Amino acid sequence: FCGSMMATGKILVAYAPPGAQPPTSRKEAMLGTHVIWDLGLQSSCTMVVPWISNVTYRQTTQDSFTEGGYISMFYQTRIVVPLSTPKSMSMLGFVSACNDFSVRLLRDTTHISQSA
Amino acid sequence: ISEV
Amino acid sequence: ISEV
Amino acid sequence: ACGYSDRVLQLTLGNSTITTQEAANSVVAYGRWPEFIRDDEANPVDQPTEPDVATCRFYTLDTVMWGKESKGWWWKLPDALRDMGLFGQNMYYHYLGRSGYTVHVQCNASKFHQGALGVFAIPEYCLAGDSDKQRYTSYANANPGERGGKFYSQFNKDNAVTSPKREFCPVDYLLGCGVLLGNAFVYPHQIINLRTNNSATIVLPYVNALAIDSMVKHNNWGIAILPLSPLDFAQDSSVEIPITVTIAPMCSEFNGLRNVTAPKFQ
Amino acid sequence: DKQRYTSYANANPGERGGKFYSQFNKDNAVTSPKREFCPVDYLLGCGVLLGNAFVYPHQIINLRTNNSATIVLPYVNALAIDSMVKHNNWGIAILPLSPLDFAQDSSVEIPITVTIAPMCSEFNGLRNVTAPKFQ
Amino acid sequence: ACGYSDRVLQLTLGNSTITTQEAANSVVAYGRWPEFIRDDEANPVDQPTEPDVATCRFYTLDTVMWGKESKGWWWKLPDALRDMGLFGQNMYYHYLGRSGYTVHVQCNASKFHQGALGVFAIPEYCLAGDSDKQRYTSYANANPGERGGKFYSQFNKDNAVTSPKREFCPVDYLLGCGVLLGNAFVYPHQIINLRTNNSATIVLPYVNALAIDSMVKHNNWGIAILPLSPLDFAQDSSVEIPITVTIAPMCSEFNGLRNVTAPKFQ
Amino acid sequence: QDSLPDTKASGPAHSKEVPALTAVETGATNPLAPSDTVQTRHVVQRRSRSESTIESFFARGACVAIIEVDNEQPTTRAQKLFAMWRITYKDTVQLRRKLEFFTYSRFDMEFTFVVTANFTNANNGHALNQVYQIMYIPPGAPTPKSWDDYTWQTSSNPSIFYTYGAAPARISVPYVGLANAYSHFYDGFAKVPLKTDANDQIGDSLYSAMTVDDFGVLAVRVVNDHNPTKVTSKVRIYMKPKHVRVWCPRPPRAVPYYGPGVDYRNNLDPLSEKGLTTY
Amino acid sequence: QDSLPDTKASGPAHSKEVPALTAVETGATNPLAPSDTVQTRHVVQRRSRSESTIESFFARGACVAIIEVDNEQPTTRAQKLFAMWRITYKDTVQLRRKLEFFTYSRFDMEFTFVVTANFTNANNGHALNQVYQIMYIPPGAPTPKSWDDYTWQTSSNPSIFYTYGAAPARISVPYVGLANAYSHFYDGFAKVPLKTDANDQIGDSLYSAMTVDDFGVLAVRVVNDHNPTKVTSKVRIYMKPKHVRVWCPRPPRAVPYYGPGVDYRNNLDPLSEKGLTTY
Amino acid sequence: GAQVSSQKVGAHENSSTINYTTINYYKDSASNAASKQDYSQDPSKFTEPLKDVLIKTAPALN
Amino acid sequence: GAQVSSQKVGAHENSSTINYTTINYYKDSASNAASKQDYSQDPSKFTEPLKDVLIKTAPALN
Ligand SMILES: CCCCCCCCCCCCC/C=C/[C@@H](O)[C@H](N)CO
Ligand SMILES: CCCCCCCCCCCCC/C=C/[C@@H](O)[C@H](N)CO
Ligand SMILES: *C(=O)CCCCCCCCCCCCC
Ligand SMILES: *C(=O)CCCCCCCCCCCCC
Repeated sequence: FCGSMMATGKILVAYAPPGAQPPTSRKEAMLGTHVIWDLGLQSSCTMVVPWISNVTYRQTTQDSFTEGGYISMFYQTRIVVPLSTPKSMSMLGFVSACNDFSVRLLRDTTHISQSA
Repeated sequence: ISEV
Repeated sequence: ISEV
Repeated sequence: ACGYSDRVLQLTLGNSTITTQEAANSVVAYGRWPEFIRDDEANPVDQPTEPDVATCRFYTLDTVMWGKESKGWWWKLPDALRDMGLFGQNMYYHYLGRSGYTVHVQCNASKFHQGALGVFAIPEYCLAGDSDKQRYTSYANANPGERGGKFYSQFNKDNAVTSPKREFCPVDYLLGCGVLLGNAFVYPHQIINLRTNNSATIVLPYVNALAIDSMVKHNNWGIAILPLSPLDFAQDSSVEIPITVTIAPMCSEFNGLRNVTAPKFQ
Repeated sequence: DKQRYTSYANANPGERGGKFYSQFNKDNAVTSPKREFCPVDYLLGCGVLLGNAFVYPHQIINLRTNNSATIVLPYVNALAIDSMVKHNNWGIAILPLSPLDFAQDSSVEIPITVTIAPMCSEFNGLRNVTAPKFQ
Repeated sequence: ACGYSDRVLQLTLGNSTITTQEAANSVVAYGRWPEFIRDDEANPVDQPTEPDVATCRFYTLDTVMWGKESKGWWWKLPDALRDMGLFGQNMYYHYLGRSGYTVHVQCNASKFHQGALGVFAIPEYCLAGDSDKQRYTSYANANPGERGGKFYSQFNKDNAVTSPKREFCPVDYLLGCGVLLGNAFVYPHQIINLRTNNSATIVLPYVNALAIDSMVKHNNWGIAILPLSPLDFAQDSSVEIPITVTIAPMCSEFNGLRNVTAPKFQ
Repeated sequence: QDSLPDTKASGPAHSKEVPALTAVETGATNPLAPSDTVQTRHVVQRRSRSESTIESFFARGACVAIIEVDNEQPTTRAQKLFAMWRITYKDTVQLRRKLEFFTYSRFDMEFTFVVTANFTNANNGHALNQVYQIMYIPPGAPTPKSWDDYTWQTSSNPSIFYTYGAAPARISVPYVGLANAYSHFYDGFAKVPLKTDANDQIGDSLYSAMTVDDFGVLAVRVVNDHNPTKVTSKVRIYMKPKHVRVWCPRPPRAVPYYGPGVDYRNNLDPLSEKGLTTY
Repeated sequence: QDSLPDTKASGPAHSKEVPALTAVETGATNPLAPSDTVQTRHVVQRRSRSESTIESFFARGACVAIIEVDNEQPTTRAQKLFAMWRITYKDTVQLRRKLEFFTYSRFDMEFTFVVTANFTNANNGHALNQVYQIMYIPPGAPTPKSWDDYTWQTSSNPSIFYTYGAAPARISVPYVGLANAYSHFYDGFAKVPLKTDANDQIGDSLYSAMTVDDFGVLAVRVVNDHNPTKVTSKVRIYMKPKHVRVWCPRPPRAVPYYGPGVDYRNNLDPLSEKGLTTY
Repeated sequence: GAQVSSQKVGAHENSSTINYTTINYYKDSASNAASKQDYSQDPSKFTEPLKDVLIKTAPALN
Repeated sequence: GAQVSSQKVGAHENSSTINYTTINYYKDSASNAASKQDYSQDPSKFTEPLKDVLIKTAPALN
């Protein structure tokens, strides 16, 4: 959270394993895995997306057979600020693998090419 | 070696 | 030889 | 030294976690943590279902707004959760059900706002009706679900003796039931006083005169939230801030399976 | 003529189940195709001969001998757990190996009732409910 | 109990001390504290000079101002210190020099200001040029000294193909070098997020593919400070607050003494 | 020691043990031996089932693909200067049918490549010996758009460079399945239509198909630049399962295959005519 | 034993330990596991990171050069009777990008050479099998001025004589760097302009370049004298780093390469459009 | 690392256990040849998958 | 000079530690193949390069 120290708020961040309608409301999002973040001196909050899969390894391309689910975020109460404080602010997000993560079958990336 |  |  | 505080807590149940950085410790009602029925207190003889993580997890109800003229809100348990995921399904498929709860009430504001909410957990919270007829509130009106109900500042008697509303008329300083609100502190409670904390956490054991009962017919606990000191901010006359209630079933067990109950609410 | 084209709603009849036929009736309304299975009985609905279906776990209800069949099924799949909504693990096929007959009446009918119990059920990955479109 | 916090630190090197009361712990890059060349890693054979407290002390560079339209700043080491007291003299009198550094970036604001600076320490921070000609930034332009350089929001190609500027054109979301800024977090870094802290402290070992090298020809580390979230205050549209960078050489040793190098910068 | 059991000598019987009667309704096969219904002599049995183990039944290279690739001047029309084959055993029928005696399998795979070439035109000079590149492109990697674009740099995909006239190329691949066994049959879908879907296309998928790209493709090209005369080649691919385990036996395919699923269409009459009482 | 850690079973929590909250300002990543924020079961983990070790990530031959060389009658014009390639991994992009996940590296290098030839003219007779000489010329050694001058005597430079149609040639080279690791990035110059320099050219050098000749060149020629018909060949060079160590990870290249430095020019917009609230 | 096993001899020359030798040359087990020294099992899971398996001399239905 | 090591077996035949053998034929170690028996390490120097590393259950800022 990169708001001022005077800003407060509670946020729900959720993970829905695949197979149902992608969450459109907090009411649906809160039925899946979720963390309710209270903003305060510890500036940041981590939600862990547990490995929940049918196959033992998923594909790195998009495939419905090995689809992974949905992440959504909703306000749990709202951002509240006093007077003389910015009413808008940025939130930044970060991602990393846990210690149980692995990859296999080396292949070329689509992220670099070369023209003739 | 190992005979079996 | 050396098995490891 | 490393820094643990009774103001910062994490609660994890099933697949849901709550954090708060401005708690005021937490209450375990009557000093009793929830538990399953022991064999020597058991009464139905069929093997119970215990859905465990599928039902004992945090469900967040719809947010309500606290404004300067709000008189208070009330919910009953298990009613407020009757439509929540697999807790509601197990509740309606079984004649009997038992559950304790963790209640977490959320309300943040700022260092320049002020106000204090009293959060009370009341066993058998009987509420008073709106008319001359006694004990006449109907089942659908006594059970608002997650929507809950509200308090009023005065007794407004329903007069359409023709098509009576059959509703409760909870007057706030009488705690909706003929006693003085100031004595509600004998019930398990916390206060969210905005200068001090932004949440209240209360753990509720199952309390009843029976080891297990019908969840559809009977509510074990009522949650009453009343502004002990009204909301105020800067010099504005129409400040509003959200109040969100998140509740998790605990040690749920159900007996007497058959076809599903479908109550008539509308 | 279209391969692997039976739709999800038609492949999954629920408790109603489906039926076998004596012959391949190709859907011809190439405009509004039915997208249904056409299971031919002596081919076990899948291109093999019905007589070899005995390599699968089975019992016979032969009316002179017994009035029921009981079969216990372990979970079988190439995975320890999977999506139950997308994938069916087992099929139950009941075919008259020898047709019904009685006294000398030409329209005898008797009920067949199927009772099934889940065993060792466990579920993972809770979220909001799946609501498939069947109609 | 007596009160030590990872938010309050004192750093003392030579005759200089820094205090901060709102730190966010401190980073030791790649887990390696600086050290001198060991005999078994040594390569020039002459006895090194180790000026110790005369060069390993905190030097404060000129302050820069962070405003709402600032895109970022960068400095290279040892270049930013080339004119600093006896560190600069030893650097230019010797063919070879080696040094680690403590970098302390300072930015205070108030509880009503907001914004977040990313402070990244990058080994071999090669930056991209301003034209069609490749690898053409000149020595004087690649080495701004304590003044440092700036980032831009877009690639502005130098077109005066007649009198080319031969400057870098560092585009901010590409970290000035063709990679995405979001992945700069694989480099040793801290964030000064104004609601949380007012300084960043990073200790840098000497990193190079050699035990010692020419400090005049080669910069070992780059310091990049970019607004990850832009400065904002109350409702004013032209807030500005200072950013001051203080850096101290650590474990400095020099080899190959002769007459002084005098680079042509102008 | 792998021989089958010996026949025991047995004599006459007059008793209440009746092995010849049974009830197949139970779902069981009656485990009789000839000595249960006739008088037998002792026979020391030496036959074995060495050649019908799962490993010996599959231990043959079977042709699964014929890929055609040309080497000629790059014109502007559609040419076959490189070819791509989606890896499968379902383009041919013989190995498909043997694997489909089982529902699931787990094995390593040996691929051997036989390459043959010929001239097509009576004469426009000749051709110098050709080298072929067979590149494996796993699901997700970039596929070539021309025979010499950057994907052929193959920095991470594995490639074989085969020289014409050398012994057939050969490589092995591990068990690469996403599940704990390969599914020869999948009774399901990769997507489910939901009631809240915007249209019916969103949840529609092919019955019994799993992933879209399955194992990826082999991209084949001739590395040489073209000669004046055109040269056509064919790469024949032979698959042999090795270190084989299989589960859940099935009736074998009895009517012609009609696509990659179990669908049928014609020749649904596999059995011939024979009189009930004709030997 | 190389498997990843097991998941521990964990149950409910109501406490002052709050692993879900953190402060990324410190520069650290929060080391959470699923059992810190949800109830988990015990899982005996068998997956491993065997295929993403530094050695397995680089263990592929990647194409780094295509050298063209002709065999035809020596005319007076510019011909390609021999060709020279300055050794580098920066003429192609795929291996360059994988090495540049790191600032420094130390490895031995395997080079494999694939050689293909073709006729160019419809017919002026044919050609007998060609032998190719690939000579390494280290910085400082004399470079050939014609395809058969004295430098090809190769008394000290190493050469490969490759026969057309034989298996691809292959050699290994040790870590030959002048420093203790190869620098994939060098933030500096090879010269410094001094105030006393006579003019500005004297101290001018290219940004981020080190030595001028780097590793030298490969000089390739066909050893055969010419036939009446012309034969064109291409030598494709594949590099594989082996016995690899790497230091100081970097963001990977996200926009097209523009030369041997880090410069960029076009397609500076790698990310596509996607709505903030669209799955 | 040489494995030595016995061959099952079919035709015999007018000359005993004849052995053969194997060495694996590759690290990956997928590269290995097949040893074809394969054990077998009981068909019961298919021929008699009954909860109470009865003896063949006794009546199947009691 | 033969080195014998164990293979990590993936698919198993219906037939244990299977070994493979290696001999280096050249004096120069650059000629050697890769053994691919590679150890790993801790990511901490990148994920937690902090002077005071704190435990994940405690507050990051105290
Ligand atoms: C340089 C050439 C490399 C060739 C690499 C080939 C990799 C793929 C091997 C696949 C073997 C496929 C066997 C069939 C499996 C299927 O039955 C099932 N659809 C999997 O669930
Ligand atoms: C007969 C053929 C012999 C071929 C001999 C080749 C010798 C040169 C091998 C060089 C391997 C180069 C890898 C790249 C290193 C660069 O990153 C850096 N510029 C070095 O600081
Ligand atoms: C067990 O392997 C003991 C030693 C066997 C000696 C003979 C080895 C023959 C060569 C194997 C080379 C494998 C590839 C380098
Ligand atoms: C260790 O090496 C013990 C002996 C191994 C015997 C088998 C050797 C096979 C031939 C190696 C020749 C290397 C080149 C002359």
